[PDB]
Amino acid sequence: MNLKKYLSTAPVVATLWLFLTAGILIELNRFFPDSLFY
Amino acid sequence: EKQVKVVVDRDVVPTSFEKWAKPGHFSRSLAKGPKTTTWIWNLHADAHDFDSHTSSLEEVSRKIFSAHFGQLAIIFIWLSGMYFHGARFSNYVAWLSNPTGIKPSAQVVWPIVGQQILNADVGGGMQGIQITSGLFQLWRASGIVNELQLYVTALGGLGMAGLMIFAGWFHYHKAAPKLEWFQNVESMLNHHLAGLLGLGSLSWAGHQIHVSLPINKLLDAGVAPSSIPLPHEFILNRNLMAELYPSFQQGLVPFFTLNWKQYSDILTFKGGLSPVTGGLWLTDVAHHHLAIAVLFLVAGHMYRTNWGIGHSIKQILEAHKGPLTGEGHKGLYEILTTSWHANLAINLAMLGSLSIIVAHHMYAMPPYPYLATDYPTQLSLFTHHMWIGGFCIVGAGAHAAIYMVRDYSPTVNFNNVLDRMIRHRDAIISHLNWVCIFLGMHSFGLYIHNDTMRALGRAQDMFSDTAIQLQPVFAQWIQQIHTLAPGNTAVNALATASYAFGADTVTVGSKIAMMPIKLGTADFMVHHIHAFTIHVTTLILLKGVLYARNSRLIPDKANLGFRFPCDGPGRGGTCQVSAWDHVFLGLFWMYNALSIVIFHFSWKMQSDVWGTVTSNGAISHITGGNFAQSAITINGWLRDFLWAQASQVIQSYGSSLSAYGLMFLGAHFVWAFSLMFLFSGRGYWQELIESIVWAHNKLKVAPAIAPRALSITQGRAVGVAHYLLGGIATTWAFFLARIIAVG
Amino acid sequence: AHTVKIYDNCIGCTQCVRACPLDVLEMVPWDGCKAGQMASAPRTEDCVGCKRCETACPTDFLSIRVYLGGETTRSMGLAY
Amino acid sequence: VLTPCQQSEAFHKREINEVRTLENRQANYEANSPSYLALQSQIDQVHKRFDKYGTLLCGQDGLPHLITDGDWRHAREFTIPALLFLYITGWIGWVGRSYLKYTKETKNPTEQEIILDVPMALKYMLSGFLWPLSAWQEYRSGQLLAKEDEITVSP
Amino acid sequence: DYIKPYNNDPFVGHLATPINSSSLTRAYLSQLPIYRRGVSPFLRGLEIGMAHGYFLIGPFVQLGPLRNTDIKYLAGLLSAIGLIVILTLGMLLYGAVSFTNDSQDLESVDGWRQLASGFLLGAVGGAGFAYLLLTL
Amino acid sequence: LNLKMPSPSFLGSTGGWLRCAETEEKYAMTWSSDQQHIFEMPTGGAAVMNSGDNLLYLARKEQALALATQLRTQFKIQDYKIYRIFPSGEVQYLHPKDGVLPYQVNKGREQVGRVKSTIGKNVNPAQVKFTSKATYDR
Amino acid sequence: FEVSDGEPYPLNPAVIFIALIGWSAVAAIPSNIPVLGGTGLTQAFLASIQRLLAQYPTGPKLDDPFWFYLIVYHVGLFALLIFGQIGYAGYAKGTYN
Ligand code: CLA
Ligand code: CLA
Ligand code: CLA
Ligand code: CLA
Ligand code: CLA
Ligand code: CLA
Ligand code: CLA
Ligand code: CLA
Ligand SMILES: CCCCCCCCCCCCCCCC(=O)OC[C@H](COP(=O)(O)OC[C@@H](O)CO)OC(=O)CCCCCCCCCCCCCCC
Ligand SMILES: CC1=C(/C=C/C(C)=C\C=C\C(C)=C\C=C\C=C(C)\C=C/C=C(C)/C=C/C2=C(C)CCCC2(C)C)C(C)(C)CCC1
Ligand code: SF4
Ligand code: SF4
Ligand code: SF4
Repeated sequence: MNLKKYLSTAPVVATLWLFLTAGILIELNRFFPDSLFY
Repeated sequence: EKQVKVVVDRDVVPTSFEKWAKPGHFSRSLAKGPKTTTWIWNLHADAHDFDSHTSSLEEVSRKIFSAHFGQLAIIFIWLSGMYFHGARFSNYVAWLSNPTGIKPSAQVVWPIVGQQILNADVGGGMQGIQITSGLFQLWRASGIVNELQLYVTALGGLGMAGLMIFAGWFHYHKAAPKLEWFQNVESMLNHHLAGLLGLGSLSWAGHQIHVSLPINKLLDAGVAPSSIPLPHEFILNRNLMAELYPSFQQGLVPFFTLNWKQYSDILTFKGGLSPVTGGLWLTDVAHHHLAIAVLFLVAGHMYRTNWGIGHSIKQILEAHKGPLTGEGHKGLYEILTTSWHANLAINLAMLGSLSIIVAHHMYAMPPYPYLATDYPTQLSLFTHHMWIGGFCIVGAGAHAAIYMVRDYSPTVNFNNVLDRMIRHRDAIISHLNWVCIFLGMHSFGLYIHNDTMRALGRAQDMFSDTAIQLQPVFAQWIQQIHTLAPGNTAVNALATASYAFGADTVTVGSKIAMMPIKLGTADFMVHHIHAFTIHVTTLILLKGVLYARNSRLIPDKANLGFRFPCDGPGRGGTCQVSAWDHVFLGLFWMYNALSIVIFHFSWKMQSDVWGTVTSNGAISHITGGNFAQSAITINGWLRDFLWAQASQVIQSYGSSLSAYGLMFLGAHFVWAFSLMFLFSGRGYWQELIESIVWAHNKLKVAPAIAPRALSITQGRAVGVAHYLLGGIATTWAFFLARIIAVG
Repeated sequence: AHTVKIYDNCIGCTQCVRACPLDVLEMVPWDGCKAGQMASAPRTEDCVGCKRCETACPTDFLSIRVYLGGETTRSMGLAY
Repeated sequence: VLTPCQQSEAFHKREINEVRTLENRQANYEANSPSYLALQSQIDQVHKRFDKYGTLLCGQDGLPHLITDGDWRHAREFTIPALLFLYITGWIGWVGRSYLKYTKETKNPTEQEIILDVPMALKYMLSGFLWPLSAWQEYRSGQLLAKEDEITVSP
Repeated sequence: DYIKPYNNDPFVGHLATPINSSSLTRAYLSQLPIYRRGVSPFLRGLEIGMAHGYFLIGPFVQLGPLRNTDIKYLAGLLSAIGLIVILTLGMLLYGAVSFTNDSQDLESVDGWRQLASGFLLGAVGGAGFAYLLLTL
Repeated sequence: LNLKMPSPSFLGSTGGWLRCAETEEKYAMTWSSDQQHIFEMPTGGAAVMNSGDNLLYLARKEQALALATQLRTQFKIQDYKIYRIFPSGEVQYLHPKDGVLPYQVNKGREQVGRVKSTIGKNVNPAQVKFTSKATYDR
Repeated sequence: FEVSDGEPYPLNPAVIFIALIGWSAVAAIPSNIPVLGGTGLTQAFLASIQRLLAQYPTGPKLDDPFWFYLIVYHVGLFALLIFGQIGYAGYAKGTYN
């Protein structure tokens, strides 16, 4: 019953990391919309 | 006599996450470590192939029963999602108040990157994406009037999904049936015929009689949805049902006294569409479900199970034998009880054919209320079921080839229909190929000839109504017979089954619901084109299944397997020789055939059926009679249909339909990206990957998992997947945008 | 009329002969490996170029190379 | 020729056109009800966006044009985002390279590549915040570039 | 049981099915201008041509581009004659390359030449007869 | 050899040798068995091998060899002989040609098609241009 | 007659006669329906045949009832003929089920 190892596999870790990245991007886009030319 | 008993193994498989951390554990080769990037693809390619994992039929049967439960749970979750979306983010009540004016919608897009524009002004207060799934019409036909019922249904669906999750886990780790179970085809058929379908239709008929009928009757009588009594009130207080239907005054006594004719208020056979909503009369639908339930229940007592009475499928199969078929159907029973691939092939072909039939019957005889008036929903449903049916048919052929390559046995298939067919497979395929050539010439050549004539100014020499005429006399004759059936061959039927055969037109909300679909020369040519494409795709699939084991080019294709790239650059070239490749080609042909079929339905419906009706009966279609003279030439099919109707999907930018336009472009990209994988080989990509790997080596950043190009078979699969995805998405966005912008 | 050539790196594993579907290869005595056997192609007239032997060769670089040259009835695998 | 959008009539015309497009749909709804507030927020965002973009340069079409020639006056347009992108992606590349170099030291690097070692992966991800400095010293020590690699016939 | 190997010897690439081989089928396939015993190549060609041109004229006269004009029959006859000439050309080419010098038995250059001449003459005569029937 | 040898009980099929085999090469396979086994014919179908001597005709050498492979694998039958018959009527012994399986090393076999050293020593195509020599030729 | 190669095939004209008589008698049952006009399909079909024979050059068009009678009569007659030959050869002649 090694759930940590499974959660550490490539698909799970990749989906979690990309989900966090997309969430950060979206959150930044609603708090700071239509960002251009810094 | 064999006892139809249940035997199961307890705690056969332990429940633990130990195997979750070892990808590829189900395969001996995949459990030794990747060593290359091809292992990642092989892990998913052979994940659901339970027959390759183990050689025991019991284990495969258990892995199927479970995972069937998982897919059932997935379907229940999807259904719960649809119901919850309807209850929380949809204008269902507003639509009920004004079904013709309010556009169905159950999706609300978040305002983040300007996507808030997709929230179309569908009406009813809320603004969102217009749904063409027919969820609103189905819910109305089911008697739903308030969103509380939708919420309760969503919760029930979630609970059912949880049950289908527990059942799937329990039937694999707590109680796994033995191979004797799953081989009781007589019992499984009896139960599915009398319990899954018979009792199911019976229960639905009861619900319609006690919920759909009264609620819909009150809705069609001008009563507000909030003022209609609750469904349980119609059951508790019989006075209400008696008032709406006097037949209920007699109660169930007439049923038990065989005085079924007293149920003429609830069990009618009017035959036509309701003039108020445009759909089938709910009474005729309830009577239909009752008859189908009684017929299925009677049919469910045919096979013999744990009692002397019944029938044996093996005895019936072996009994059918003739001079032209030596052993007849001998050995087929053992084939369908020892190989899941054969059963899957038969079931997939039948399920796909059933879906196609469903599409035709649903558009011609709109069953749900206000379904015909909602052309977007009609187009989407016909096209959707047509596509799912075609995909299931191609899958049926693929699984037939799989069984032929892996589960075939010469002893079992000895002098029987299957063996006798494999013996003369050359006659079958050459004659079928000849039929395909004849059909293509006499179908596409007519179109090409018309193009050449119109371009030369020789319109008098065309295959049209004005010029040489090719009238579907047989189909037109069947239509006339159907038109006259309600009085000479259907004595108790009060109207034709479908107004598409004849009779009169039906208009609901100043919109045409169903009018006679007259067939002409254009329909003659298009129908022949459909037959030609169906013949070529079935030829490809049949060829792949008949030669799956061997051929005059490769004498031992079976030993090579069902899914192998090729035998090499020998014998002139043996590329795409395996049955899997035949399925790969059949996918493109099925896509072509289905695309042409949906194109004909869309254009014909928008030019001769769908449209508006002005006071006094004047009819004005979306494309006034242009299909009669424009569908007879390829130029017309490109100008009056692909170019004229695409203006809605290309000009959708800046409005709520912009998304569709975007998807219209994206799909194209995908369809064009597939070409990359279809016109190329892995040798070149492997060399390019070698150079890229050298670049990585120069920086000490090379990966342990040696990068490799996609396998030949994997490359073909990716190419076909992208091709179908892009094409179907392009025609999906085009159909939806065209039908939503106008009509 | 394909040309099958065996090179000195052959280890005499016989996998090429076992995987050949036209009886084009065989094993002959040799002294270049402990196996004491080497692959031979004395019936190249029946070869079709399927390259099953090339795929079944374990050496780093195939010790058996099949070159597609003259095409005949046998090489085209024509049963008609 | 290019002129500031704040002084270009096309920019104001586009702003008014967008406001009109939103107001046309806003009029159908009621002041205090679902929707109508959703369109007012959009109008306010449009005003803020145009006021923000007024500093950019645009031609006759009124669309903001970005100058990438490297002029300091337009550093915020491309120079600053360019440097920030290079920093983020250099960080991604350097942490990935270090993780690969560590995994190659294990018994079965393939297993580490498939099942990522979250502890060490995070150890290398958290670090590298000074990747431009770490890229150097690895190059100077000769630990960055290799000497001999796989090469086919005719090198 | 009706389906058997063609020559009662298995391993042959053919099957003796009902319409493939039968009393009626064997009688019909036989006695035709071709496959009939005691018929010179020229006679076989003459019969085949007179039977081919007759039905070949039909399509051109009925659906030819000039089917509505007063010379529909003449135009169709000319088209059929041209098609017959092209077919005769094909026949002669086939005989020139496929067959060599040997006895005239329909499988030689002279035999196929006689067959082609007979086919051309018969086809032209049949087309003319059909045209005459249509005109009358 | 032994053209009168009994044949397996087959019901025809449309995948057998065509006319080309009559005017050209036609392979034959003769094997002996002790049980009436059912085997899949290489042409497509199922046949019963007569207990004793079995002789059948095919249009390709690969088909006969594939049938022999399945007779040796699906059944423990190793006494399979493949001959070749020409239109003239002269038979030719093809498989195994020596009474020993090809993958089994046997004395008396002469190495054919041997190249010295590895393929990396092959000459460039430019060095054997305009000549009747190949790269693999030393 | 030989159906295939040297294997004989039993042909009996009585099969055709019995199939024709049986189907005509079955279809001769009257039915008070508008298409049949209160008479069996056999009588209606024969009547339509006579009507169309009067005008020998002009054939029946798409709206003529003759086609419905023709299809149903031929469907049933062909079914009796096919099933009749199956029963005669399979059971009477010993060809077996
Ligand atoms: C699986 C499908 C299904 C299901 C679950 C149900 C379920 C139900 N149906 Mg129903 N129904 C169905 C299909 C179904 N039906 C179909 C296909 C039909 C034919 C179209 C009907 C027609 C029907 C009618 C007409 C009625 C129901 C009624 C009912 C409800 C009570 C039945 C009852 O026991 O009353 C029993 C009623 C009797 C009359 C018993 C018969 C014998 C008695 C004992 C006679 C002896 C005399 C005695 C003094 C009673 C006088 C009664 C007289 C005044 C009528 C029940 C919830 C009843 C209802 O509750 O209405 C809302 C009702 O009246 N159903
Ligand atoms: C269509 C008419 C018809 C039908 C249904 C049958 C049916 C039957 N015959 Mg029979 N027969 C017929 C005409 C028919 N016969 C005629 C005209 C003759 C005179 C030559 C004979 C002479 C004959 C002999 C000598 C014998 C039979 C025997 C039999 C039985 C043996 C099994 C069999 O034949 O297959 C059919 C079996 C079934 C159970 C029927 C299944 C039907 C399927 C499910 C649907 C059919 C739909 C059909 C195509 C509809 C057509 C349109 C309609 C308007 C007519 C069987 C029940 C044998 C017997 O007596 O039994 C031992 C036998 O000895 N028949
Ligand atoms: C994965 C990256 C990510 C990140 C970095 C953030 C960051 C942030 N979110 Mg956010 N969010 C995310 C994903 C993320 N979110 C997702 C996937 C959803 C669901 C679509 C939401 C929905 C959401 C809402 C409704 C709100 C925020 C808010 C906020 C800000 C509040 C302050 C804070 O520090 O809380 C840190 C928050 C997180 C790190 C994410 C936790 C999200 C949890 C699951 C709460 C959402 C509950 C949801 C309504 C119901 C069940 C969801 C299910 C997944 C369990 C913030 C900086 C609040 C805000 O607007 O600030 C004014 C706020 O109202 N988020
Ligand atoms: C009248 C009894 C009955 C009923 C109603 C069903 C119904 C069903 N069976 Mg089933 N089956 C039965 C008896 C029955 N079976 C028997 C006796 C056998 C042994 C001979 C089998 C062996 C069998 C196999 C091997 C498989 C099925 C499968 C299925 C499902 C088909 C998928 C589908 O169409 O979605 C329709 C789904 C629904 C309409 C939802 C209804 C679900 C509820 C729970 C009704 C099912 C009741 C269940 C059979 C018994 C309850 C047991 C109790 C201890 C809780 C379906 C739900 C397939 C499947 O999907 O696997 C899970 C499949 O693989 N059955
Ligand atoms: C009830 C339907 C059904 C079922 C139960 C099966 C079951 C099976 N199939 Mg089959 N098949 C079906 C329908 C079905 N199929 C249909 C409709 C087709 C025609 C398309 C096929 C064509 C087919 C082929 C050609 C093959 C199988 C194979 C198999 C077996 C292994 C599957 C596997 O492991 O691959 C793993 C599955 C995947 C890796 C997923 C692939 C994803 C594709 C591209 C679909 C993407 C859909 C999605 C909507 C895309 C948009 C979203 C995107 C942007 C992310 C398995 C027993 C294989 C086999 O027998 O093994 C030798 C085999 O080669 N199937
Ligand atoms: C739409 C058609 C199409 C497209 C888009 C491409 C694209 C590409 N081809 Mg190409 N090709 C095509 C058709 C196409 N080809 C055809 C018909 C042929 C003839 C057989 C070729 C033959 C060919 C050869 C021989 C070569 C290429 C190469 C390349 C790559 C060049 C480098 C590059 O620009 O990378 C940039 C990347 C892109 C343009 C793709 C866009 C980025 C994607 C969309 C982002 C990732 C996915 C995204 C997250 C969304 C999916 C999410 C998921 C959940 C579904 C590139 C990816 C060359 C190469 O390998 O370059 C090194 C190469 O040598 N092609
Ligand atoms: C450790 C991750 C890593 C690193 C440091 C590099 C570094 C490099 N790559 Mg490479 N690449 C990677 C992953 C990586 N790549 C992967 C996963 C793929 C498959 C999609 C490729 C495919 C690829 C190609 C086709 C090419 C390069 C090339 C190059 C070189 C030039 C820049 C470039 O074009 O990048 C391009 C980057 C991509 C195309 C996609 C990168 C994929 C993701 C977004 C980044 C990797 C994330 C990784 C999983 C993080 C691990 C973190 C760890 C702590 C757990 C450069 C030295 C080029 C070259 O040959 O040198 C001149 C070249 O043509 N790469
Ligand atoms: C494959 C589809 C097709 C079809 C059905 C037609 C049909 C026709 N074309 Mg057309 N055409 C086509 C494709 C087609 N075309 C294409 C693709 C082009 C562009 C290249 C053209 C360009 C073209 C031109 C320029 C013209 C026509 C014309 C015509 C008409 C007369 C042609 C003629 O005399 O031929 C002669 C036919 C034959 C000599 C024999 C036909 C074969 C026979 C009937 C088959 C019998 C088989 C039999 C049943 C087997 C069993 C018998 C055995 C057992 C005894 C005719 C109706 C002419 C016209 O004016 O239009 C009205 C004309 O001028 N076409
Ligand atoms: C001729 C009257 C039928 C009208 C034609 C359309 C019928 C639809 C059924 C399709 C199969 C054709 C019927 C003959 C077939 C038929 O029923 O024969 C009879 C025979 C069945 O009788 P048996 O004695 O074998 O019965 C024992 C077993 O059937 C046990 O159930 O079938 C065959 O063995 C041959 C199968 C196909 C033979 C090759 C024909 C292929 C042509 C396909 C195209 C058909 C015409 C296309 C439409 C124009
Ligand atoms: C598929 C079909 C069919 C068909 C049939 C037929 C086709 C028949 C016939 C026929 C034909 C197709 C015929 C033809 C003909 C021709 C003729 C009868 C002629 C003649 C004569 C003459 C007059 C001649 C002359 C001449 C001259 C002038 C000189 C030169 C030489 C000659 C001799 C040529 C049937 C019904 C079976 C069945 C169903 C359908
Ligand atoms: S490498 Fe590709 S093209 Fe060549 S034989 Fe194999 S599958 Fe065919
Ligand atoms: S290419 Fe094929 S036939 Fe030729 S020697 Fe190699 S394995 Fe044998
Ligand atoms: S050629 Fe390859 S497979 Fe054959 S013996 Fe030599 S090393 Fe083994």
